[PDB]
Order: sequence, then structure tokens, then C-alpha cells
Amino acid sequence: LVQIEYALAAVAGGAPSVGIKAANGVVLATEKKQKSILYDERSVHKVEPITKHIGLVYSGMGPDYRVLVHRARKLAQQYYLVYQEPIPTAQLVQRVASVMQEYTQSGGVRPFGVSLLICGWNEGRPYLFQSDPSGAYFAWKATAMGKNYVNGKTFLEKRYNEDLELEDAIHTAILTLKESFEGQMTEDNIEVGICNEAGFRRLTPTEVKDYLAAI
Amino acid sequence: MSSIGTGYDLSASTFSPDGRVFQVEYAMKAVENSSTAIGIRCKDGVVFGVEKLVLSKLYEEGSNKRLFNVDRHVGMAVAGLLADARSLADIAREEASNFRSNFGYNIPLKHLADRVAMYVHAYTLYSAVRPFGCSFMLGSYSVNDGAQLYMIDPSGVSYGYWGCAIGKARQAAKTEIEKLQMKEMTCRDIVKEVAKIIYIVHDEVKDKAFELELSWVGELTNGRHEIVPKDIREEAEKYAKESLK
Amino acid sequence: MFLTRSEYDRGVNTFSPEGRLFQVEYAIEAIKLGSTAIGIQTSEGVCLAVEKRITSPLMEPSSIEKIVEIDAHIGCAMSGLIADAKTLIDKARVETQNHWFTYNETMTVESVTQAVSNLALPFGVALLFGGVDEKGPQLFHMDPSGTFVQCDARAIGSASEGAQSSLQEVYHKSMTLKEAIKSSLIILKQVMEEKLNATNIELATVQPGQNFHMFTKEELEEVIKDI
Amino acid sequence: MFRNQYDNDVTVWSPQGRIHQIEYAMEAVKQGSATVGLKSKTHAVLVALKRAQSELAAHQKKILHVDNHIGISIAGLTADARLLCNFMRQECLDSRFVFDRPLPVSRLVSLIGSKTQIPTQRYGRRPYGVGLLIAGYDDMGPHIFQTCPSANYFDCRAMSIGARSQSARTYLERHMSEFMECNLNELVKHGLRALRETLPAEQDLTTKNVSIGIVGKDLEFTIYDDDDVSPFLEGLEERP
Amino acid sequence: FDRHITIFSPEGRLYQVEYAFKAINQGGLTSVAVRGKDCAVIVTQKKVPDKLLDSSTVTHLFKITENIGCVMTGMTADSRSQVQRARYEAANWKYKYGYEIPVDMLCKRIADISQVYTQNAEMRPLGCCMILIGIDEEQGPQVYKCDPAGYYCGFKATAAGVKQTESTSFLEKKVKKKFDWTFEQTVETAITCLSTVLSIDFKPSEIEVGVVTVENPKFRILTEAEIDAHLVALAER
Amino acid sequence: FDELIGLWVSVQNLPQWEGQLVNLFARLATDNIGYIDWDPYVPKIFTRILRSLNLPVGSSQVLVPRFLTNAYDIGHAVIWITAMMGGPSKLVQKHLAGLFNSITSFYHPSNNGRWLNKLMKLLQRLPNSVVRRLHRERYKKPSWLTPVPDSHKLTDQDVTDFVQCIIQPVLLAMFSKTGSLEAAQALQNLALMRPELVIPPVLERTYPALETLTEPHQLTATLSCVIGVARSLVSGGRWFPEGPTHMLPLLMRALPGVDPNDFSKCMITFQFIATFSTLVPLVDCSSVLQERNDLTEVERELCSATAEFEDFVLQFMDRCFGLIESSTLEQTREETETEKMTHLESLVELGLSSTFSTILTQCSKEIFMVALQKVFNFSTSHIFETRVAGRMVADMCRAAVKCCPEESLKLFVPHCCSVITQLTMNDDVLNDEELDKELLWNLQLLSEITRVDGRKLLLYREQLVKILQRTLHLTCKQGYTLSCNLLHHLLRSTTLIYPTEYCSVPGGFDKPPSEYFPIKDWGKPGDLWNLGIQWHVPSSEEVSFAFYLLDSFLQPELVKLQHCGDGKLEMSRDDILQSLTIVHNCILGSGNLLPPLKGEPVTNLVPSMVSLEETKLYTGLEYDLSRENHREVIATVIRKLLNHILDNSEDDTKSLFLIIKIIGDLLQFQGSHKHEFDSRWKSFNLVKKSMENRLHGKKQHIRALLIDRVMLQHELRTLTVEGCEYKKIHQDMIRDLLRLSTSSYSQVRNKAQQTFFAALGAYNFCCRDIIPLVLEFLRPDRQGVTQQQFKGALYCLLGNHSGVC
Ligand SMILES: O=P(O)(O)O[C@H]1[C@H](OP(=O)(O)O)[C@@H](OP(=O)(O)O)[C@H](OP(=O)(O)OP(=O)(O)O)[C@H](OP(=O)(O)OP(=O)(O)O)[C@@H]1OP(=O)(O)O
Repeated sequence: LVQIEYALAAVAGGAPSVGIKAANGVVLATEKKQKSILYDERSVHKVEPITKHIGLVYSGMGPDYRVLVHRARKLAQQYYLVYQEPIPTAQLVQRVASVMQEYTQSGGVRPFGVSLLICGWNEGRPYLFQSDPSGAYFAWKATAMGKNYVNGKTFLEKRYNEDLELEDAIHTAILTLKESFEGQMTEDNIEVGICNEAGFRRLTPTEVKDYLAAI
Repeated sequence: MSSIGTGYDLSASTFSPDGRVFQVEYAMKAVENSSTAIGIRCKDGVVFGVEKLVLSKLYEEGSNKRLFNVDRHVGMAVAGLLADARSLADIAREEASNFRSNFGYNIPLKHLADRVAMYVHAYTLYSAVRPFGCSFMLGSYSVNDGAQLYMIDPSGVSYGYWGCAIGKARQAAKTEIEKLQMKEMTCRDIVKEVAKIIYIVHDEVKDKAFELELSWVGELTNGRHEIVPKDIREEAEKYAKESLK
Repeated sequence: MFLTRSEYDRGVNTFSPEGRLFQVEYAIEAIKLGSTAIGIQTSEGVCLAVEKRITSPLMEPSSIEKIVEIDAHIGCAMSGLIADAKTLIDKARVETQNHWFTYNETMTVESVTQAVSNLALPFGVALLFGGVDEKGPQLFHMDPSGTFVQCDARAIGSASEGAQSSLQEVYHKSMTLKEAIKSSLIILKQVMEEKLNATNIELATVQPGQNFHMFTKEELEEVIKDI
Repeated sequence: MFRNQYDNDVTVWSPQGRIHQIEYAMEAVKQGSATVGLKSKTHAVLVALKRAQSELAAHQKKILHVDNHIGISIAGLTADARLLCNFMRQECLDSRFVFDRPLPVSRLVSLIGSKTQIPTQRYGRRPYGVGLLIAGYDDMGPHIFQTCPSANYFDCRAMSIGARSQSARTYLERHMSEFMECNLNELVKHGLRALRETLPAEQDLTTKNVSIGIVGKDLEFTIYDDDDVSPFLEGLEERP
Repeated sequence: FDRHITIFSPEGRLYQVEYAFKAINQGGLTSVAVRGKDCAVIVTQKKVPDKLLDSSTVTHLFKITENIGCVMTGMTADSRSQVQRARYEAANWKYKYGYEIPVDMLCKRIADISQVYTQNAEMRPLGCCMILIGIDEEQGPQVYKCDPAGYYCGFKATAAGVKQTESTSFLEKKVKKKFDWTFEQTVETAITCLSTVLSIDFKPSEIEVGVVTVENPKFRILTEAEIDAHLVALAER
Repeated sequence: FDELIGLWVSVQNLPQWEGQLVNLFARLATDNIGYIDWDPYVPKIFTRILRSLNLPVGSSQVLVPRFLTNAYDIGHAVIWITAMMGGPSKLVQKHLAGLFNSITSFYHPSNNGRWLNKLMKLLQRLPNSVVRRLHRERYKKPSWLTPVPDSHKLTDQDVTDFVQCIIQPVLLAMFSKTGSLEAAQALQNLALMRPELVIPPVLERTYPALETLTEPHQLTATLSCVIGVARSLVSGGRWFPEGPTHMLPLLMRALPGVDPNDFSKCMITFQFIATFSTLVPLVDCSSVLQERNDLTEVERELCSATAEFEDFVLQFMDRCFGLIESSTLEQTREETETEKMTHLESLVELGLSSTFSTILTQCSKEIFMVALQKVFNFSTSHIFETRVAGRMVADMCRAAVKCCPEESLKLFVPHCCSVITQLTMNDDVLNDEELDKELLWNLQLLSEITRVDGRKLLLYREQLVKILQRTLHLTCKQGYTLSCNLLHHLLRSTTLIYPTEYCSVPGGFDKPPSEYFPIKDWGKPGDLWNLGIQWHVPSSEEVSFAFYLLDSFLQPELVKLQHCGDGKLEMSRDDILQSLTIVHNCILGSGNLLPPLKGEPVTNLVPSMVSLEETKLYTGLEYDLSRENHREVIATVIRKLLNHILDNSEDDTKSLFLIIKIIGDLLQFQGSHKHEFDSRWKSFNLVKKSMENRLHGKKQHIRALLIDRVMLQHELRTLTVEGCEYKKIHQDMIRDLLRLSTSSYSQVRNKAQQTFFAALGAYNFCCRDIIPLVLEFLRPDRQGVTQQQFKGALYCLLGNHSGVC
């Protein structure tokens, strides 16, 4: 379909999201600039938990994004009803990309204009995944999304190594946003979430501020 | 003026580049090609008046009633397209019936008008339906809330009115209702005024025969909406004929 | 000859400014494509002739049916291929049998034609219901529009009008059934121009005495012995 | 040549404020043969002129039974008139079953209009290409109703629908001042003289093309066909 | 047909969603919400063009619950419809979940509904803007605004309508200069902002103010004598 | 001939050689017209042409077997038809009328089919070729080519009968569903020969079409078909005098076409108002009742309709204001902004600013001051966003500024300088990264207000450098970008050679005596000789302003970037990008002044026994060689800064691109862009062909495109530089470029290769110069180049579609 390529055009116009799979965890940093000072930046969140162990982030269209945040969380908890076990990250990406593929097959709708970076931690082992608006999903070591994702994907390919820790992966995920930020990021205009063995959590801005001070 | 052929005006499910839904506008332009219904609320009631055109001398002199009893305390004066107006008469009538069956009392005007303006609005955003081509006034009276007169256009907006006019000569009717102290007059003066305003805005050299239909609701009818007596109607007829001269 | 189309034809559900549905118009005057079929209603019974157009002598002539039995008192001759007609034929048979089940009586030819015409509401089959009920022998034409009408001689199919103009002339009210069968064969031989034998025409009669009866090969060739 | 952007479906308003599919269905009734309906104080007579596909075919029906008190006559698509007859017959049966009384004719006509407004507003469905002329008798006396493809219904003293029925309306409006005081035979002859003036100069009302439907006070709705229109046509005058 | 329905352009845009914001500007009216220390006000203008109209029925301030109010800007029937849907979702939150709906959850819910209009092709986006105010039990005053795109955000102040961009420039110069707060100033800021960009020097029959305060969280619609008590206090300074 | 045409007639197939053979007799018929009779042959040519049209005839009788593929192109069949008609026996005209009587059902808009693509070709090519025959016979001078005899020239009735036979398929094809293009060309060519038979039907079909609201397919048809009929409509022609009286009625009634809703009719309305305003001097010549005689009853009624020209250029302009006011952005996304302008709306500002500049050069000084006040109040008091709506207003403003430079600039430049000065005063706006958007709009307005006649702008010299002293170094990439293109348009207005007036009447048109008569001059086509182009050649005063403006705004940041190449000036990546942006717009504006790169010739390329010499074309400026060449110092600074970035800050994906652009224009750009000249050239032939008075043969054209053609000759002259010496300073430009062609990031490689491929077709024998340096990276034994250096060296070695390989 042509609407899938045009939906990928709305993803590449979105804000940068960078996710890096470290040895002991996965980061998911995004670009969150407010258009003016009138907007409460505390209010809306881009990095978003799905379970206690899976979070995700996007580039593209936020209202399309919340539709799959809601349905990822439903698929996850209806897995948990059946198995009483937290859902594997790869299984959840199969479910969500099946949902995201459904809106490309049916006529009278458009595809999602959103591409997800699903992170996870299951069985002592981290996961980085990207679901495209087609319904296709790819496992990643590190990747970029949104505005100039190509330049981010080759900035990551230079600074990625496998024996990398989670804190150093936060440091090189801030740098991949900072290669395209346009104007001096702060703890109030980016948003990072990490998975580790303790589960997924979105970093508090006081905790983002010290990572930014380390750079 | 000039036509448009890009086709933003073919469904109600489409905005124009300057932000209009033209199918709603073309339905509202179907209303201003119809004869004028006026409605005036007063100190003790709401009075309706329609210049019901008689486009064959073969009809039964009371055919095509553009005044409706939608509940026993609410009445409906329609302009625009009759078949759409009778559909909305059945909708407003069913909505009043369902309110009484569920909540146990008569439907309030401002709630009937909102629940019917929502139906009229729900036919203004889909490609499978078209907007209604009728604007209509709802007028009620009771004891607790006083006189109530709302008008609903094809867009689905309902506003309250002291006087109101819908149809092709609605503007000069707004003028000649604006020359009138409706907040202090009684219902029996407003019928004379409604009849003379209907007889002023009626161009006989375009559409040449009509029947003036009046309906009131108020204190004098115990809050019931009725057609009103032929005696009072023909006195209003004579005052409108003599008044015009 | 050339090409004469407008903006108001072949719109599937759209009136023209003269109140006409020309998508339906051209889909009714495309069911003239069927082979010719003449029914004649007489007082001695109704007769039904249709041309058969056998392809090969390896093919059974009794396997392409252009006159079917609706019930023992109603036959029907279609024009067009059988597979278009066969839901209408099965509907007619089921309606006669449901009318029998509820009412213990034979359904009239008009009511069978009305029950088919309800199911036709296009469907692209012209039918000729000929039969005998308590109103005597009756013949009913039902064009693909769904319009049915009693008619006491009617030709449907490829040369419907040229054969109908001949049926306007041979027919009279005091016509016997054998004269009707001979006249229908003469007009079939005219609109066919072939030699007339028991392999290119079917013929069936519904008489007030006997049931629906298809002519066999021996009984058919006695008719063309003097045509 | 002058191709119209707005006469595509029924759910499209023209910028002139009009719906062209409804307007174009309004002249599906002038594709039907003429039919006069007229009422007296006691009776309501539907006179229709019907045509044959050939001289051997048998004259398509136009007056149709709906109940013992309601009978209609049709002009336009006889396939839509069949939907309307099935609907109206079932409404008459439903209220003779629930209330054990005949329908008010105006309530059935209102119910027809509410039925036929629905394809004038919803996509992919055409307006009913028939106009009915509805005779009925009930508690309020006899009634003559016209329903049109615009889903607008008319209460009539007398009415003619169908092709070149202007001339009948020119007859009927001229003579409606004496319809109420007629007996039955004079009311039928008024309807016939209205129908006779929807004819060309060489044509005449015969027993094969005229169909007459009468309902009244002490009379159920009866359709007078071929032999039965002979008392009604063998009292008229020569064509003026 | 790529610009008629809500499908993507070749550069990834939804043109009907863009034209719904043009449709908001069709109303001619500008709304402003600002947020204080313990208060959040909404002010819109009340242009009544027809003088034999009941002006008590023309209002864009709507009660959603007792604690949540709402100013609407845009196509008016769309606005009443989105108000009825917000009132439904508020009552159903209270029924299913046992507590009053937060302002962010209601505004998120209405934006989630609006996304469906932006994604199915058979209906249009609903061309109007909702601004919700209300007092949160833990966060204080909340001002939330959802657009026909399905976005929502929380706002230190915001604006909706014809003069939205200049009202945003005014309030943006305002909220980086002071921390505007107190009951009186926040009505001052929302009256001055509307007045500055419309430039028409208000009389109280011409605007309408809706407030929530932390001291009494009931959504109030201001009396015309109370808009006088703010306009006289503002018009001599 | 008798051999070969007997061979032609005796076959009835469609061999693949008999279409070769009709290509031969069409060429024979044209070159020899008072000769071979064609009279035994014409009933066979015409009937084989009709068979070639392969129309479906009869009761569905089909031709799968029949030859549908070739043998009868109507390009040559038209030529062969039009070369046979004339002479004592028309026979050929009788057959031609019979042909179009045979096809008249198939030209009807309801009857479209696969035949219509070639039946439209007959209709668009046949009156054109008759125009060319009439020009060949009448208005072409005596020459060596064999002249047509008097016996076989087209007469009065012979061409009236052609118009009378062909026009009903043409009018029938006006309303075609394919798009009315090839009927408008027929209506153009038929109106050159018989305007009295052609124009009254098309405006009999135009005034209803432009009145209706249910048939919108007709407005696009009957306006595109009045474009081609326009030069005939505005002239009269001594047998259709009513002609023009139809202009300003039809011009006023077409104003609701300027519409936010239709792109499709707002294009044709702009293109209609632009073609019916170059054709009329819209000076208000209605105060002539002192002129009792010397006038025509048409010219009297046509000058007492001229007073509605304020009511056109103001009612037009509210139509153009509302289209801007609903052509704004309306940002729907929270995450990002759009910041670009789609193709569909960057045409309705080319059409807008095209027809508004076309109007405004064709209005008098009385009309212009009202239009200037209406421009100024709308741009001043209705503050605009800087992407799509303010892009439209500011180009509407510079139309008024480009017309009368001295009065319109007096309104904008004091206002915009004062309003920028009041909003830049706080001195914390330099390090503010947002720029509150009243500064954005007035800064955009002033940026585009200044690409105008530079002599008329040296008055506002002092207080316009002061607006650049403060805004260029302001850290916001909407605002130094809108202030360096202010510097761009200020240099190239002051440095470059361009005409200034483009009016239809030479060297005047704002003249106080209105006692003579401007509305007997509607048309006046061509006049190449008494043309009178007002050129802007740069004087010494404005060349001095350009070098001052270059020594005040290029030299400090050139010093800054030169220090940044050193171990001085640890400089920010957003600050390097800013300085390279100033340098790029300063070169890209002041290119014509500074002479190209020179140096020692590269040595060991090719033995060259004759000579290898560059062409030295003058182009009118006389390079100042006593000043320091400013290309060389900039190349010196950006090579060293390229070494700095490609070794210290590899990831700087934004400045690096500008190293690519500045190499690309140091090496190439001398005042004129190649792509802009190409776009202009393409536009010129489309405007020329749609107004081509083919029948007359002295290049008669609207003075506007005839001045634009001399500007194209100047741009073609300053743009073609031949095989100049490769000159080792250019070798370093292409060595360092390769280093960008094979770099870390794929986007800088892709943009770097396009200036690389353009560098190689510019210097003779330099593709051969770099063969072993592209090929270094793809050696098997050169240890460890990279993945991306290898991929870049073979993209470099692949070329592109239309350059070197
Ligand atoms: O320079 P361009 O853009 O390529 O176009 C040149 C053409 O190409 P060329 O110069 O050979 O490369 C050439 O046409 P052909 O040789 O192919 O027939 C000239 O024809 P010519 O003058 O000999 O022939 P006549 O005069 O038409 O009889 C000119 O055509 P016209 O306008 O009709 O001629 P006008 O220039 O008006 O006199 C035209 O001059 P413009 O620049 O104005 O378009």
C-alpha cells in the first residue's frame, strides 16, 4: 500500500526517539520539546509503561500512539490473565504489530502514523524492538526514529558496543538526541525510560538532570 | 458567483480548505428558499405563524401543515423541506415520549431542543447521510419555566429566541419583530402582530396564494400547544389585511 | 450505428432528469439475447414452443431444458441460458409446493408468476408461465424487469418482435390447440429459417384434462409432418 | 456537455439548495399513465387509464387493494408501487389486528411518507419512483391523498398524477366546486371526464383501458375492471 | 481522496485534520484559559449578533461536572456534541470507578475519541476545541485543552480561536515575566489578554468568565455584576 | 512519384512500410504545392486517415485481427491534408468537412474512448498547420525556398471554410473530460485567421459557465479556452471589433475563481487575470468627454468601462487577501512543526505573486498608490506566520515594490526597520532561541522587500545596515536565516544585472498627459527594435555598497571561521552553522563581483597541440582586480575548516552540508543559478507557445516575455562557461569534495556527490584527473577503507542519471 509509505512519512517527521540495548538493560530516550512556555511539560508523557517490565516510546503521531499504548496494555494483561506470568517482550510486539497491521488491511481507515520502540526485560535478558506502521517488527541493538533518524542510526552505529552498561547507554542516548536537538536540551524537554532487572521505569526529571550534567 | 469542482461540497464528511462543511451550508440555503415561519415568545406564551403556500387550488385547505404538535406542551414551526421536517417532527415527538417514559414528566424545552439538535447534528458529519434541509422553531410554555422558544437550523445549533424567523423573508421579519415589545405583550396581542408580520413579508408577485397557520401555547391554553380558534385566527387575518393597508 | 451515450445512462441506482433508470433499461434490452420461445394460450390449453439449438450430436437433447415443469398444471419456457433462470424456476416450484402444503390446492398461474416476480425484485430472465387453473388455461409473460402480464400469445427471445407481430395476426380467441401448435411451429421455423425437426425445438402443452406434457420425439415429428 | 457535479446520489445538496435525485424521481411519475382521484361527501373514486404491452397482452393494473376501506392507484415504477402496497397492506392488517378498527387514511399516508423519506437521505438507495393516489374512507369521511417521490404527501379535494395530467387538473380545478354534492355515478363521470381529457384526439376511453376504484360509506373498496366499467362509461357524452 | 478524507498526504499530513482547525476559526470567537496558584479561569467572548435572541442561551461555558467546567471554541453544534460526550464520560467514570474524573483523564478521553474521527475515513473530524478546567485533588488547578487532532496537553495558560496566536504571544510574554496567581490577577490576565488582542475595551455583557478555585472547587459561571467587579477594577489602572 | 503512390494505393494491409511511405508523401506535398494534383488520390488519403482513427462503428463488430498499432500518425496526416488543400478544386476541403462530419459523434464529451487521444491530436494540430501554411504563403519573405504559386494559395473563402468546418468539433471538445488542453490550442490558432467566427461561440459558452454553480467542469474549460483566444480577443481585428469590450466584464466576473477551495480553478483564474492584464494597459482613460470625434463607438464604450479598473485591482485583492488568510499553517502536531511548503501551495503563491505583479506593472500611478496602500495596511496590521501565509504576503508586497521602487519602498523600509528595531532592543534577544513572531514576520517582510532595483534602494542604505548589524548574529535559525537572505537579496539587488520594468508599453506608462490615448494600445506586439528595456546595470555607488556590505558582514565571520580552523576560537556547532550560513548567502548574493578561482594550471593531463582555451564572455561588470578576490579567501578558510570538521567534529551534519554548498558555488556560481535559469527557460517556452501569434512572423510577443527573453540571453551568456583550465585550486576543491563524497553520513555523501558530479562536467579533462583517487578506496589491497568510504567511492563512480559516470 501507498498509505504505509505515507504513514512512514509521518513517522520521519516526528520527534527523535532513540533506544539503546545495553548489556544489563535498555534505554529509551526521546525528544520532548514544548512549542511554547505555556504548556505544562509535566502533563503528557511520551515514554510510557505497558507492564511493570515493558515500556515503549514513539515517533510520529501521539494520538495514534495512545491507541496502541492502550491496546498494548490490554494485550499484556490478557496474557497475564491466561498465564499469570509477565508477557515476553517479543510476544507483545507480535501482538501489537498484529494490531498495527490490522489498520492497513481494512479499507475505510488509514494506517497508524506512529512507529513504536518497545523495550523490555524478561528472563534476565533485555530487548529492543521497533514496530513499523506496516505491522513489521525488527529487533535492534540500537536505532533512531523520527526527525533525521538516518543520521542518528549512523551516529549510534559508531558509538554502540555490546559490553556497554545501562548508565553509559543513557549517556549515549542523550548524545544521539543532542546530535539533532536544535537548542540546548534540559531535564524538562527530554524523556528517558529504562528497563533493567528491576523492571521498566521512566526516569524522574531530577534523575535526567544529573545525566545531562555528566555530559 | 463561481462553482467549485474539486468536490469538497459533495459530502458532509468533508471540510473545505478554508474550513467549511458546504453540505450543511447548502442545506441551510434550502431553508432560505422556503416561505417564512415566525415565532415570538411573550410574557405568557409563544406564538407561531407560517405562510403556508398553496401551490394547487386542489388541495384540502390545511394540507402540508408546517405547524406541528410534538408534545402536548411543545409545538414545532418548520421551514425548509417538508419531508425532512416531518422526519424531525417524528424524532422530536419520539424524544418527548421517551423522556416522559423514562423520567416521569414532560420534556423541558431546552432539553428537547438539545436532544433534537443532536440528531440534526449527527446527520452532519457522515458520508452515508445528508444534512436535513429544514430549520425549525420549538416553542413551549409551562408554569415553572416560562415561555421557551428555541430554533434549530440544519447545522444543529439551538439558540433561545425572543422572536425568531426562518425562511426566505426571515430578515425583514426579524426587522418587524424587532419593532415589537414582545417582553411585555400578552399572547392575544402577539397573534395580531404575528399575522400582520406574516402578511407584510409575503411577496404576492412571486408566490401568490397562501394560508396563514397560527399556533400558540401559553397561560390561555393551560400550557397546551394548540392550533388556536378560527375566530381569533380570522380576527388576526382581518387585522393583518387592514394593517397592511 | 456509431455511439450515442450520455451522462445519465449506466448509473446503477440513479434517476435521469426524465425519471429513468437507464442502467436498468439497457440491462432489460440485453435479455433479448435468448433464443426464441412462443407461448399461445387457447381455450383447449396453452402451448409452449422454444428452439433448442443443439451444439453436437454427442450431446443429449433431453439435457438442456428450455421448457420446465413448474407443477403438474404449470410449465414455463425461458429465453436465455438455463443457469440464469434456475433460481426463478426453483423458486416457482417451491412456491407451488408451499402453497400446496398450506392450502391443499393448486396455485394459480398468476400467483406463481407473482411469486416469481417478487423474487425478481435486475435478474435478467424472461419467462413464459403457461398453465391451467380454475380460470381456464392461462399464459403469463414476465419480462426481466419483474413486470408480469397475462397474454394469450407471446414470443420472448431473439426475434421476439418479429414473431410477436406474427402472433398478433394468426391468433384469435376461437383457436384450437392444434392450430396454436402449428402456428407456433410456423413462426419458429420463420424466425429460425432452419428445417424443423425434433432436435432443435422443444414443445410442451398444458391442457385442462391432462397435466404438463412435453412432446416426445415421435409425438413432435407428427406435428412437423404437415408444416 | 453540461455535466452536473451534484446529481450523483440522493445525499448530495446542490449549491442552489436542491437535491436533484429527488427532483428527478419526481418525474418518474410523469413516466406513468394518468390517474384521476376525486371525492364527494360520501365516496372517493380513483379512475386510472392503463396501457397494454401489445394487443394480446392484458393491460397492466394500476388500482390496487390495500384494505376494505383504502385503495390506491399508482403512476411511475410499478416495482416501487409493489413495495408500497406490501407495506400499506401490512400496516392495515396490523392495526386491524391490534385495534380492531380500520386505519385513518391520513395515518397510513403519514406512515408512507415517513417510509419514503428514508431513501431520500441515506446513501446508495434511490427515492421511490412512484407517486400514489390514495382513496380511503374512515371516520372523517372520504379522503384523496397524493404521495410523491419527494416523500411529501398532499391532502386533496381532487388530484391527477401521471403523464399529461395537467389537463385533468385543469378539468378538476374547474369542476371541484360541485364534487362534494355529487352522487356516485356523477362523481365517476367527473373522474372519467378528467381522465378523458388526458387523451389525444383519436383516443377514447374504452372498457379495456379504464379502471375505476370506488370506496364509500356503505361500500368497501372495489375495483371495477373490463365488463364492470361499462355502466360507468355508457353514460358519458361524446368528446367535445 | 487524499485531501477529502482523513488519510495521509505524500508528506505525511492529514488535511482534513488541518482544515478542522480552520473550522475552529470560523466561529469568530476567541477563548482564553489561564491558571493561577489556587485557581483556573476561562474567559470567552459573548458576541450576540441578533438582538431579539435570548442571550442567556448563547454560552460557550459548560458545566461538565460540579468540579469541572469547559469553554468551547469552534463549530457550535460540534461543540455541544463534544460537551455531551464529555458529560457522559465524566458520569461514567464516576459510576464505574467510584471517584470524580480528573481533568487530564477527561481531556485524554475526549482526545482519544477525536483520534477515531481523524482515522476512520467515513466521518469527519469534529471541528472545535475543548478547554477543560477543574481542581485536581493532588495537583491543584488544571487547565487542559484537546484539539480536533486528538492531541491534549496541560497548560499554564492557553487560548483557542481566531486570535489564538496573538493571545498565546501575550500570555507567553506574561507567564515568563510573572508567576500570575491570586484570584484577582488571574481574571485580570484572562480579561486583559482577550481585550488586548480583540482591542475592544469590554463591557460585562460582552464576555463571560468561568472559574474554579481551590477554596471552592465548584465550577462557577460569573455574574454580570461580577464581571463588572473585575472590569471596573481593571479599567482604572 | 507515380510509381511509389501507385504502390501506396494498390496495397490494402497496414504494412510497417506504408506508414514510412505516408511520412514521405506528407513531406512531398508540403514542399511542392502548386504542382502534383492529388485529385485522383484525395478520396483515398482521407479514407485511410479515417480508418487510421479506428472508430468503433456498427453493432459491436470488433477487430482483434485488424492492425491498430501504427502506420498513420496524425502529425503527418495533418501535414499531408493541409498541403493538399487550396487551388482551383477544393475537393480537399469538401473531404475535410466530410471527415469532421463523420467524427462529430466521437468528439462529444459523453462519447470518450481510446480513439479520443488521437482525435484530440487531429483537432489541435490541424488549425496550427493551416496557420503555418498561411504564414508560409503570406507573411514569410521571399527566399531560396520555392515559393507557393498564386493559383494554390489559401484564399479568403478557402480559410473561412476551414474554420466553418472544424470549429464544431473544437467547441464540442472544449468540454472534454480529458481536460480541454488540445481544444484551447485549436481555438488559439483558429482565432488568428477568423476571430469573428471563433471568439463569439467561446464567450457564448463562457459567460454562462462562469455564472453557474452546478456545472464546474465548464469553468476550467471556458477559461483555458479564453487564454488562447485572448490576443485575438483584445485586438479587435477589423472584422470582429466588439472583441475586447468583452474583456473587463469577463475579467470582473472571473474574480470568485480566486478561491481557497479549488486549486484547479484558482490556477486558471490567476492565469486568466495574468493574460488579460498584460494585454491591457489599465490606465483609467475614462476622463475623455473632451474628445468629441477621433473615436469609435466601440472605443467610446470601451473607455467608459475603464473606470472599473480600481474596482478590479481592489476587488481582486480582497480575493487575494482572503486566500492568504485561509492559506495559513494551522499546526496540528504537538511534537514537531511543519516548516516547509508543499508543492500545491507553492504554486498558488507563484500564481498569486505572478498575476499580482502582472496587474501592478500594467496599472497607472493613480491605481498603484491605492494598491500600495492596500498592500501596506494588510502586511502591516495582520501579522503573519512565516512559512506559507507570510511567504505569500511578502511576495505580494515585493510586486508593489518591484513596480515603482521609490514610493513603495518609502512605506515598507522605514516601517519594518522601526518595528524590527523596537523588537530587537532588549539585547537578550540575541541569545534567545525562539524569536516572538512579530520580529519573524517583519524580518521576513524586509528580507523579501529588498530584491528590487538597487539604485532606488541606496537611499535606505544607512538604516538598513543597522538592521543587519544586530539581526545577523541572533541565535535562532528563523531570524538569522531570514536576516541573511535579507543580506542575500540586498547583495544581488546591488550587484546583478536585471531589467526593472517589464511593462507592455516601452519606457513610459506613468505619464502625466492623459490627453493622448492609452486604450488604443491593447496589444502592440513585439517591437524588438524600439523596445527600450530599462536595465539595472550596477553603478559605482552600489558596487561600493555591495563591497562595503561584504567588508562589514563577510570579513568578520570569515576571520572567525579562519580562527576556528586554527587552535583559536573553540566554536559551537550552532555557531559554525550560523557563520557558514552568512558566508553562503554573502557569496550567493555577491557572486557577480568577485572573479572566479585562479591559480597555477594542473600539469600532466593531456598533450594539447592546437590550444585549450576558455571562452571569455563579458556580461557587463568589469571585475575589480585591485581588490582582494573574495572567492579565494573564502576557499582558503573553508578548506581549512573542512579539515577541522572532518577531523575534530565528524558528526556536524548541518554545517558540513554548507561546506558542500559553498564549495559548490565557489567553484560554479557567477551571479546566475543553473537550476533557476533552467526553470525560467522552461517557463518561457510554455508562456511563448500559449501566446504564439504563429501566423505573423516577426516574433510579435507581449513586451513582457520579450524582455524576459533578453534576460534569458543574458543569463545564458553569464551561465555558459566552457572548458576552462582545471587550475590546481579547483583540484583541491574536488579532492576535498571527494573526502565529503566518501564520508561517515549518507546524507552528506549524497549531497556531496551532486556537487562532485557538477564539478567534473565543468573543467576539461578533470574526469580523467580523478580516476585513480575515486579508485583508491576500491582497491583490493588498500587496507581498511571503511564500509561507507567504499560505498561512497562507488556511488561516486556510478554517477547519476544525466551527468558524467
Ligand atoms: O533560442 P531558442 O529558445 O532555442 O528558440 C529559437 C529556435 O531555436 P534555435 O535558435 O535554432 O536554437 C529557432 O527555431 P527553429 O530554428 O527550431 O525553427 C528560432 O526560429 P527562427 O527565428 O529561425 O524562424 P522564424 O523567425 O520563426 O521564421 C526561434 O523560433 P521563433 O521564435 O519562432 O523565431 P523568432 O526568433 O521569433 O524570429 C527561437 O527563438 P526564441 O529564443 O525567441 O525562442
